[PDB]
Amino acid sequence: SLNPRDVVIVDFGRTPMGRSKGGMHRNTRAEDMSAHLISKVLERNSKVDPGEVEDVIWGCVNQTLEQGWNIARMASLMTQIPHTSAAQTVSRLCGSSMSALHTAAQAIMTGNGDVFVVGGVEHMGHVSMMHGVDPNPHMSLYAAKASGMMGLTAEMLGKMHGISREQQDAFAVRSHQLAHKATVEGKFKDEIIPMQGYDENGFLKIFDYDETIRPDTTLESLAALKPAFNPKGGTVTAGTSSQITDGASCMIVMSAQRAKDLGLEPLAVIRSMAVAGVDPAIMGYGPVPATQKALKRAGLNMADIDFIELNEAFAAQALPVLKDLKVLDKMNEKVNLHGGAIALGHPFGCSGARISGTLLNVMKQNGGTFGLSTMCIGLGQGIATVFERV
Amino acid sequence: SLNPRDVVIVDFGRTPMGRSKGGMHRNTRAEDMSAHLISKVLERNSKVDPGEVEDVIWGCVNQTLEQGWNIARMASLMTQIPHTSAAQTVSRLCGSSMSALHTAAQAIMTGNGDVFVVGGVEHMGHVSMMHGVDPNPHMSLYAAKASGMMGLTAEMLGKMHGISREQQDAFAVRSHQLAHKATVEGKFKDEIIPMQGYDENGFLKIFDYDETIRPDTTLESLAALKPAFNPKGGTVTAGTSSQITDGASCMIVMSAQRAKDLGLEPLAVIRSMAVAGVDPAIMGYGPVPATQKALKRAGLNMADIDFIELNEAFAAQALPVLKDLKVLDKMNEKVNLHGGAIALGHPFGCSGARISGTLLNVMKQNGGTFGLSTMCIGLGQGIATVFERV
Amino acid sequence: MIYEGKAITVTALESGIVELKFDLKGESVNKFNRLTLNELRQAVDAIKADASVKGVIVSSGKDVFIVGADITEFVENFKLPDAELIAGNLEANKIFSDFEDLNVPTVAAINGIALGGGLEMCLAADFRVMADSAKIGLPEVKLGIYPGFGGTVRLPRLIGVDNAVEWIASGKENRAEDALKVSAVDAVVTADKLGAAALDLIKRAISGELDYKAKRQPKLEKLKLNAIEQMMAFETAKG
Ligand SMILES: CC(=O)SCCNC(=O)CCNC(=O)[C@H](O)C(C)(C)COP(=O)(O)OP(=O)(O)OC[C@H]1O[C@@H](n2cnc3c(N)ncnc32)[C@H](O)[C@@H]1OP(=O)(O)O
Ligand SMILES: CC(=O)SCCNC(=O)CCNC(=O)[C@H](O)C(C)(C)COP(=O)(O)OP(=O)(O)OC[C@H]1O[C@@H](n2cnc3c(N)ncnc32)[C@H](O)[C@@H]1OP(=O)(O)O
Repeated sequence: SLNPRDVVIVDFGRTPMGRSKGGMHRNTRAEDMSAHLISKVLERNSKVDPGEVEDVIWGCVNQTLEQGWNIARMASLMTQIPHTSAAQTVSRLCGSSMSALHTAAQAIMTGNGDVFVVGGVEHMGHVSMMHGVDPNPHMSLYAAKASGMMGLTAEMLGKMHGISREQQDAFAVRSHQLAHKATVEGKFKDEIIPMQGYDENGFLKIFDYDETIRPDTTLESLAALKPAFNPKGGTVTAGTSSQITDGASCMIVMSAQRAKDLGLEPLAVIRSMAVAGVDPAIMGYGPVPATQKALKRAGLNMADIDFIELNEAFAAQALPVLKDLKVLDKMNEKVNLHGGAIALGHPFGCSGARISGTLLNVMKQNGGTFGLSTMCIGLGQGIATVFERV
Repeated sequence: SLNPRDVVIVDFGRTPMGRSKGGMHRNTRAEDMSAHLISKVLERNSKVDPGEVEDVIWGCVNQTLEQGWNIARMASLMTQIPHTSAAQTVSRLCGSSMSALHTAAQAIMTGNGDVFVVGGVEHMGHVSMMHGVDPNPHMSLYAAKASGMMGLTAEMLGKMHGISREQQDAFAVRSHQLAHKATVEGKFKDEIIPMQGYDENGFLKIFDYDETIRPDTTLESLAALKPAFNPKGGTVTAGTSSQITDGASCMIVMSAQRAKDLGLEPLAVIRSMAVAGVDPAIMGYGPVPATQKALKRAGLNMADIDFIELNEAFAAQALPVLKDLKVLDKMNEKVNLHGGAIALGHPFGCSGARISGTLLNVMKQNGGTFGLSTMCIGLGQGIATVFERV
Repeated sequence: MIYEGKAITVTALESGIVELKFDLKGESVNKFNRLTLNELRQAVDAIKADASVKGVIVSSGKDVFIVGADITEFVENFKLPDAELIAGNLEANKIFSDFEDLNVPTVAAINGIALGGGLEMCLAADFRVMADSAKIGLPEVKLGIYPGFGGTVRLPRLIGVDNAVEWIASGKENRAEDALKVSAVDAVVTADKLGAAALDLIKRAISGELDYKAKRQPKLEKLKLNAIEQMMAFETAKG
């Protein structure tokens, strides 16, 4: 049974990923990319009324230029969502989108809204991550400036838990492999929303796949790569790290009570939400603290969750997490079965709900029940969520 | 009585406002300004342990440079708040900080945390509002580009409800007057946190007052001013509009049950939270839709609220709201008695909880019970909150 | 007066505040030679006894503030046995440390160039006011060495590990603007107004407006950084 106050996820949608460098989104604004996605996901669910949408909580990080001035509203205005609805842009770096899901879910449980539209976007191609960055000198008085560089925070964990190059590249090939496999075997069809884009020559066509996925990825092809952050002694390379990708992700969320009224079959039900912090120098260890506080608030154990979706930031950060989660030996059985961020890219603002949505599909596609959506966050942070299939 | 699930506001704090142009904060980073405030507010409440702080939800709008990359965490790291705590930066333009309060409050009601530290900051001096703004052409296909200019959206309402110049300037003097009065008579003493700054010559000294307040403001001095947005036919000037000010605002919030455990006397208790949307062209009419949805969610009427705090965006937007709220003839009795945004400035990211915090003091200072903190938001939005003194 | 040497003069002022000016008569600039080190020693022991003192303002009579000691004496000093050398600095740092532990607010008025030991002198004080037309730095590495007068001790704890590592490993000069941003200086003002800038600051420290005891503490205790944060803070710096 489901209490009227519980949270329900109606549908999930995500734009086809694409290389930020001369990719399919080279000429698409992050605003239009979001508004377009939101509008499309609302069409597949003609039962829910755009007017009932209390608030649109979008996820974004580098909020400036295209992504500035509350992009959550700048996008909701170019959709069927009335001007009567609200819109806020939540930012928590990588876990931005996921935090948005929580803000809405919690907004529902407290009787402050019945229907919400959550998601996130991040067009790194236009609004690059290195644009407009003014380091704070005083930050060095309380922490290490180096802790700011995500690449180095991955190196430290790769040395603390002993993760070799032969292991990191092995996890990378797995991501590309499984990602391509799921793609070809049609598994992303229910979530990928056909979107117009441009190819090399500049021709207009619709993409429904993921450019970021490189099938020709092998242990040998990655071994030929050189350390991208630490010259002498580095283990993490551009091949083991996630990719700079333009893309969004939407998700219709509402109360269970309203679900029993609109007669629409759910996709999952949120059970526990959690966020935690760790040392900035080793932010890659954020998932574990978040997962624990999540399972506890759900009265469960790591053994109760059938499928797990861990955002693949770096190969030197994912493995350590899965190892201390006592599920490493269960990787190929319940962890990123359709692919990871290493092959699907990591849009700072979209990744949040992106992996959470994909998780729901992995469960529905394999008769799973409990799912785990966790990810590490820059400057020492972590966030997790547990969805139940019922 | 108070149920353990209700929300409690322990203490409120705010930095001394200051002109963005060659002001007291000309040499203070928005990051350090926040971290310094948060740290100080936690000292006055030595009973609450910084470690128990589940999450720090800060408010910010133009998140770039200094205010970019999740400033909420970038500030929480330079305080007594452990790395174990989380931090997110919520953006909803003007109502950013206020939305932060809701996210935390709702996070408490749902058992997703016991102690939170909310607030917001906006150093318009360094990160000006016109910095890095890339207008979206497609927006004109669904709305009016002019609606983006906050000044013009004020003109429209000034014509729709018939607000003359002689009225707008009258409301402006009132703000400066009451603000200066409350200041001199020591009414902001409990909220203003002494902060180091610099004067004209460049000397280092501590400010405890508000520079933005110009006591020499009269109906004559304002009448000598010329329209700032619409030349022939304009009514709104820089004198009737809010000020470009650097400043932050902090607020310690936790559950009621935890309050009965730490034995600390509350300041107010959140009863209802609400957000709504209006037409971008007339975003100044956002407060009314928000207040209504708030009072109803609290089972109250506009007559039950003893004191009201309406962020004075423009004189041409505040009056219309108070008129349609049926409390215009009750202004001098329960509306911005200590001053408004026209004399205290309007930091896009701080104004949210700033006016709400001031509201709590106005209630405690005059034996009030129910308070109303509402404000209009750009691109057609509104947000309100109702606090109870008990 | 309270004290008077050939390179240092300690003149009394209003409200008990006393000024300690570095003016090496005869020469063009100021530097920590054998004489200055001894005179500063006596100056400190003098202020350490005078009970009418309510504050100390360190100024400069020459154009530049204080530059490195004579390169000639460096070589002469780098020939002595390690044991005798360390004793020379062990007793040297004691002088500055004494001016640091002085139970009274101290501020340095950097009117001009303050290099090597000059900056280290200011680092010993509590507050620091600098002229917009001045420059400060630690060009010790330009000789194959690093700050020997508490430089590698007070700077890292005052402006942060990272920023300190940079200021030291490069030995570059720093403009007024940058000096303030890293908090190596507390305030920048025009040359002419630099005078009252120090006086006004002192009074705002004596009264209690500016807790000087709390501002001096940081460089008398362990770094604020985490153990984990340190591992990265240094290793990355080294690499
Ligand atoms: C905390 C969290 O959740 S996530 C933190 C966020 N971090 C990230 O997203 C990672 C950051 N990474 C980056 O910014 C960039 O990738 C950098 C800076 C590390 C490297 O960028 P660059 O200096 O431009 O090098 P670049 O990325 O172009 O290198 C890629 C090269 O590897 C090759 N390559 C990549 N994958 C493969 C593969 N599977 N097989 C073979 N070759 C490969 C490419 O062909 C390319 O070679 P080319 O340049 O000759 O064409
Ligand atoms: C939706 C919400 O909640 S908030 C909406 C956001 N608000 C806004 O965007 C409006 C904020 N205001 C501003 O950004 C600026 O003041 C503007 C754009 C209106 C005008 O900027 P500028 O072109 O620089 O003119 P400026 O602000 O310097 O003022 C011009 C003159 O008016 C004078 N003036 C301004 N306010 C007052 C006042 N209250 N009393 C007397 N004189 C005043 C100034 O002293 C100045 O005089 P000077 O020329 O002799 O120096």
